[PDB]
Amino acid sequence: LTPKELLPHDSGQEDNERSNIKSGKQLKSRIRKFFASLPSPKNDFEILSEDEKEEDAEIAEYEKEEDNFIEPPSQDAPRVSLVAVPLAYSTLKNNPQSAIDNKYNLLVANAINKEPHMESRMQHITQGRTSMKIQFKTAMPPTEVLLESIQSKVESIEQLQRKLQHVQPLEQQNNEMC
Amino acid sequence: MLCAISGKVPRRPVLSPKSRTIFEKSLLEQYVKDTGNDPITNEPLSIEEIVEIAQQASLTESIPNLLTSLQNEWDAIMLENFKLRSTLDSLTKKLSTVMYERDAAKLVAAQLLMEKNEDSKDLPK
Amino acid sequence: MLCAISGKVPRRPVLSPKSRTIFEKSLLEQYVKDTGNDPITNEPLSIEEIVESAQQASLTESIPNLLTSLQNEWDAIMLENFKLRSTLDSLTKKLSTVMYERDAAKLVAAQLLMEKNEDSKDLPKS
Amino acid sequence: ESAQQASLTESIPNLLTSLQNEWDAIMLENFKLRST
Amino acid sequence: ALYTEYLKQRNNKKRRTPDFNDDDDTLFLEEYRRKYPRIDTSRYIPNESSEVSLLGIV
Repeated sequence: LTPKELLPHDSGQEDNERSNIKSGKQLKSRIRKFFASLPSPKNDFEILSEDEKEEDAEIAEYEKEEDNFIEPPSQDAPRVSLVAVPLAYSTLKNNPQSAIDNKYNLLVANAINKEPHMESRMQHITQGRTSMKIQFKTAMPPTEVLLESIQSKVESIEQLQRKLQHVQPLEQQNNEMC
Repeated sequence: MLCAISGKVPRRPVLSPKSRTIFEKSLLEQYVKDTGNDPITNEPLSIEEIVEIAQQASLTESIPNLLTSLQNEWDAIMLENFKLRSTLDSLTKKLSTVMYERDAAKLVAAQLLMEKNEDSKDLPK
Repeated sequence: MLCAISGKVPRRPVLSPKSRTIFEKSLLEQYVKDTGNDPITNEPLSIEEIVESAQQASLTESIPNLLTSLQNEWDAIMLENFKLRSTLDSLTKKLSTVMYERDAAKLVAAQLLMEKNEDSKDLPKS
Repeated sequence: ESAQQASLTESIPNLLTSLQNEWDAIMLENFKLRST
Repeated sequence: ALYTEYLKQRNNKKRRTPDFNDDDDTLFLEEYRRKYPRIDTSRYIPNESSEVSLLGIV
């Protein structure tokens, strides 16, 4: 028994296994793909599900870290979450059609709320004022960096365009005299 | 009748062979020059794969009004494009709020089954 | 601007009427005196077939190029809608399955709060 | 059976200012040409 | 008629005119300004990528 550069490969593999369990069992939505902290909205939404809405609001404030972070004693989850997902899947052509009908009702509700809009008007002009601040300053930087280089060669373009209108006027009086 | 990229009535339509879809020659070429793929089924397709496949002229009305008509239609299309983008970002945002509460509820089910397991031990004693 | 045979800047351009391509006169004449052909497509072409009015023209600058410009504006904006429409059929398909598994799990949460409270109601009375 | 036109740095104007000048210059020239 | 009168048909300069805290039709106007700025930045981004080179070859 003589290990050499094996316990260092085993400690790295044990660290690579522990990092795979912590990244996977951290959060389901945060690890996959893509909010402001608001305790006043959790207090106003208490009056909904009325028990699970307060459980999901505290789970959103804990995973994001007027904001206080309290309990990361929530997510050793990875074996209890596998049994909960397999138990919930067992309780769950006809199901595929009822989901497509509800998705068309939600798409018709999303097209109705957008049609009625086109308080909220003051936020869109302020987003435009942020856009008119950002893009037009980026435009004036891209225009003046271009106009230091293009207006020199616009004069190389336009004055040679003026040579064509005199070469054409001398061509017609010469072809007339020919 | 409709190209399934822009929805225009195609004036030089081309059909893809990897997926059954009649596209427009100009729009499908710009997609293939970006990435060598089919926009619907994401299958590997090239420009030589395309097979180049009703024309009714609009007669609008009985010229300065046609200038402001074009001005209105580009004004409407810019808003009919903008409203369909903010709708996409908010339905993805409201899908994200459902994904947190789906994973938070299956953690609340873990403590509720523990209260049922603790109760089943007490009922047996 | 270039000659297709040599690659130089032609000082006497002549265009052939069998395969349209701008050839230099002294180069293409030697090609025709070699064999009576057009060097690109190998079709028959003679010296009189190669050729070097009143409406004055102006340079191609940013009516016709303005109409072809607005084609590029809209054909690009049409692809921008497809990036949106294809992403909408992915998020709404994922929303249909997420709202379904939310509707299927909340019936189990409603029964566990019943069963864990009924078992607390049963045990404390005993 | 390529030409390059460098679009201006200040390229709204293609709808408003460029398009009016194209149909002004078409209108005034042909009328002056009928006068010619 | 336009050349004989010497008068040009007016274009819409309403997009320059728009103002904050206005009605629902002007809310359409300010969102029109946002779509025009995103298009203008995209058009300016192509010119920057091309460089003078494109003005040089013409």
